[PDB]
Amino acid sequence: AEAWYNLGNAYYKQGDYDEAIEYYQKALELDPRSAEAWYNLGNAYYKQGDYDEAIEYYQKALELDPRSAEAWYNLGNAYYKQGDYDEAIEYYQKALELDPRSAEAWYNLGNAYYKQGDYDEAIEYYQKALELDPRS
Ligand SMILES: [Gd]
Ligand SMILES: [Gd]
Ligand SMILES: [Gd]
Repeated sequence: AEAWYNLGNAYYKQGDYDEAIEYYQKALELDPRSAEAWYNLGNAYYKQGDYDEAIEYYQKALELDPRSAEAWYNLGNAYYKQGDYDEAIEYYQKALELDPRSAEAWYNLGNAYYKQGDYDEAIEYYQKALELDPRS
């Protein structure tokens, strides 16, 4: 499994997402235990724009390891990209409960409320983002 996985990683690193998907899937057929491997498969589908696949593989990563702030955040991003703002808010909130440090993540939670037309919360979360990073 480990060898196929590293081949997928090398393809991913040069931007070849369809090859990374082929080799990650071969790795996961031989050993499905690693949360991080499912997460990297989700990321490959996300980069290709196949967001429903990204969601399925992020959810599989989180089933195996629910303490990944990064996995919740990327799950939120995949829902955001489908126009599923209610789900994006839920998963962004779960990510920020595990790790409140990223200005960028608060900002995106603000963006999801803005897209729902809930401007109060958009302002609450934009203000949290700008306290952490006023540069944009
Ligand atoms: Gd390719
Ligand atoms: Gd596609
Ligand atoms: Gd799909």
